[PDB]
Parts: sequence; C-alpha cells; structure tokens
Amino acid sequence: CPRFLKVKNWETDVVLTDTLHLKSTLETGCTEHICMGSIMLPVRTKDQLFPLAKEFLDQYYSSIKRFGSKAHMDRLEEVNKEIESTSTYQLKDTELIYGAKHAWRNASRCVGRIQWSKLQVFDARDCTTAHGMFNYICNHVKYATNKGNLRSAITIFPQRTDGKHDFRVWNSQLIRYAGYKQPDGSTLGDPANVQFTEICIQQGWKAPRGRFDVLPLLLQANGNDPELFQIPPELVLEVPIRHPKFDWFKDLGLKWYGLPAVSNMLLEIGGLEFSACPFSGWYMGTEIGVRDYCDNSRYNILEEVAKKMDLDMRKTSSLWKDQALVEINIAVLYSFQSDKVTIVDHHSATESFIKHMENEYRCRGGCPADWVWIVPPMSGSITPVFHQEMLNYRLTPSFEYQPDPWNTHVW
Ligand code: HEM
Ligand SMILES: COCCCNc1cncc(CCc2cc(C)cc(N)n2)c1
Ligand SMILES: C[C@H](O)[C@H](O)[C@H]1CNc2nc(N)[nH]c(=O)c2N1
Ligand SMILES: [Zn+2]
Repeated sequence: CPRFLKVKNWETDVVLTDTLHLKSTLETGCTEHICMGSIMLPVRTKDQLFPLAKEFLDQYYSSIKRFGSKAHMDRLEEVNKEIESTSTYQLKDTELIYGAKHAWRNASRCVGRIQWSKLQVFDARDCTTAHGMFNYICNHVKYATNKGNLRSAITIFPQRTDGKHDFRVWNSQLIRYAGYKQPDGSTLGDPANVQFTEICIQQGWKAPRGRFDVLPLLLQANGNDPELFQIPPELVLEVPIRHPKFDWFKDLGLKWYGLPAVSNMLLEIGGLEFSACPFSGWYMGTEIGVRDYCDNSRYNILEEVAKKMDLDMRKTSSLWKDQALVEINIAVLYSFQSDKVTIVDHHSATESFIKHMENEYRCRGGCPADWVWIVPPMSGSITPVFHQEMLNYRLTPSFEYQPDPWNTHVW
C-alpha cells in the first residue's frame, strides 16, 4: 500500500490493510527474488524452548488483556523452572485450548476458518498406549460425527519429549479407503493409500480387497511398535452417491465417508510439539467431488462417468470432462444433503471465508491466506476468493507437516 500492506478484492474494490504480518515469526520460502507460493512443502534444546514458550505465553496473556501481570509473570518463572529440571514443560488446559483454536485460526491453507473459535478440544495427554489411543480416537469420531450434524474437534495426545517416545497416528486421515495395487497393472480403491494399505497387510490386516474398504487405524504410542485397530463400522458414517436427476448415477456405486479428519500433522504450541493431534471438521463438496473422485492419481472416475452421459469424448474441446465434473459434484452435495450429513458447497464456503477474512482484518489486523489453496479446484473465478488478493505468512501456534512415521520408526 502506502506504508503498510494492502490487499484488494478486484470484483468489489474493497481494500483491507494488513498489520498482522509484522508479528510473523516463521519464514515462507519466498525471497525478494523468487516466489515459492505454489510449492507444496517449502528434537529441541532447552535453550530454544524458553523463547518459544514465552512468546506463546505473552500472546496468550495479551489475548485476555492481562499482558504483564503477576499471573503472567509467575507463569513465566513456573515454565522456566519446569524446563531446567525436566527439559520440557506442560501446558495448562486453558493454554492448550487457546493454542489449538489459534493453530486452526492461523492455518493459511484452510477455507473454513470462520468456524475457528467453535472447536472441541479433547485433552488426551494422559494416554500411554495404542489401546488408549484407539479409545480416544473412537470417542473423537463418534463425538465429531454426531449422527450427521458434524462438530469440529481435535484430540491432543502427549507431546514429544526425546524424539524416542512420540505418539503417531500412522494414518494420514482417521477414515480413508484402502488402495490395492495389482500386477494386473490397475488399482482398486484409493491409490493415494496403496503403500499404506501394504503396511497394514504387512502387519496382518485382513483386507476385504474391495473398493471402498475403510482402513484400520495404525497407532503408535510412546514410540513403540504401531498396532492395528478396526474402527467400529457403526461409528463410520458413509454416504452412497446418487444424482438428483440421473438415476443411473447410483449404478457407479460411489460412496464416501462423511467425516474429514486429518491425522498426520504436527501441532506446535509454545515450542512444544504434539505429533499426534487428529482434527476434523466437515467437507467442502469439491474435496470429494473434484479431488478425491477426479484427480488422475486418485479414483479417476471422469472417463467412466462422462461415458455414461452420451458425451463427446473424441476431443477435449467438447469440455466433456468439465461437464462430468459439474454433475459429479452436484451428486455429492445432493447425497450428503439428502442424508442430513453436514456438507458445504464451494460457493457458500468461499463466501463465508470472505466474511471471515474481513472479520479478521477488522479485529486482528489481518488474516494469513494461501490463495493457491483457498481457491476451489473447480469454477474458481465464479467464487469470491478468486478475485481477493491474499497475504500469506506463518503465525504460531500452528499445524505443520512432519515426516511419515514409516520412514523413521522401525524396531
Ligand atoms: C469446519 C469445516 C472445515 C472446512 C469446510 C475446511 C475446509 C478445508 C479445505 C477445503 C482444505 C483444503 C484441503 C484440500 O484441498 O486438500 C482445508 C485444509 C486445512 N484445514 Fe480446514 N476445514 C474445516 C475444519 C478444519 C479444522 C477443525 C481444522 C483444525 C483445527 C482445520 C485445519 C486445516 C489445516 C491445517 C489445512 C491444511 C491441510 C494441509 O496443509 O495439508 N480445518 N480445510
Ligand atoms: C500431499 O501432501 C499434503 C497433504 C494434503 N492435505 C490434505 C489432503 N487430503 C485431504 C485433506 C483434508 C483437509 C481437511 C481437513 C479438515 C479438518 C476438514 C476438511 N474439510 N478438509 C488434507
Ligand atoms: C502445485 C500446487 O501447489 C498443488 O497442486 C496444490 C494446488 N492447490 C491446492 N489446493 C487445495 N485446496 N488442495 C491441494 O491439494 C492443492 N494442491
Ligand atoms: Zn511468494
């Protein structure tokens, strides 16, 4: 802008002023001579820990307008001494909830953040076993699902200590379908999960060898060998995909699960690392309809579908893929709604995100947003976020990526 940063919506000419980026700690990958905005992915000593701890506490106490208080100050000595003795420290329940809700709030890749303050935090820091993990996770799933009226939730397992005793949910999501490679060449189910399916089988999973087989949970507690568990099927809500007009759509036998629940990410609060912190909300229809169903590397159903629309697949210029994609996504939304399972369309979601974005600038002086991820993978320019300039930067607490457990743990 003039002296501090401005973003603009070119459809509405609204301008917003960003000051929040000046708090940004972490680094983006971009430099003054290269932009890495479209790049997917650009323990800790005692000494590294206290700055990060104090930085978080200062923020937490500044959030409740008690910055610089006795409570604030004693808490600082309290934690400083915890780190000398024990090389770590423990978050109060209140701080844990603040941290978690704010990690969501700072998640620059998430279009749903208008919901950020409405999150259930299940503290599972007392868990010591894979079995306990299974119990916490089942409870999360059942709570979150809520018989179709979805509720946002996260379950936080014990924090990392010496890198030799961390909790990992080896699953990328709590609920995902298996993927089966064949020397036939082809692949049955979800190909994103083929290797993971292999690990499960090479750990004794009795694979039904079907298309939409819900995978077992594979749970690592205290750094031990991970252990298999079948989520109770009655806890796994699913939607058969049919079309509001094309009654032949049922015949494709599509089904998806209703509960999107990410389980491979790392939650960072006050320098502490929670390597097992599965979290869930509800689906934007395009996640299933466009990416899950139509990505070439995923279920890849575009050919099968468009074929059954008497479509012109001779050349790409008929836009037969575009047509099939729109129908597939209509069927997804219709289905979830006919089943009274929470879902949002990309028009409504992006619309609420603009509102949220403007909310955040009003009261927080900004909102970090990653345009590349915020814009839906179909019909981009007819949603409001396509035309909205966005500033991306890294605030903390945060959810981070982390290595796949099978490329580390062994024995
Ligand atoms: C309530 C409904 C929610 C909706 C509609 C929603 C929507 C989305 C969408 C569409 C994406 C992009 C995913 C993709 O295209 O692969 C995403 C990413 C993400 N969401 Fe949200 N979300 C919701 C709830 C939550 C919650 C409860 C959390 C955590 C507290 C969260 C944190 C994140 C994070 C960390 C990412 C980035 C994933 C990555 O970088 O791989 N979201 N969200
Ligand atoms: C490939 O490396 C990065 C992995 C991409 N992340 C990613 C992939 N598929 C699905 C997701 C689900 C994201 C999500 C999470 C939540 C809590 C809700 C929602 N609607 N969507 C995330
Ligand atoms: C290359 C590019 O960064 C990558 O394909 C991104 C683009 N935008 C995305 N946006 C969402 N919501 N989800 C994704 O997986 C991706 N993939
Ligand atoms: Zn950049």
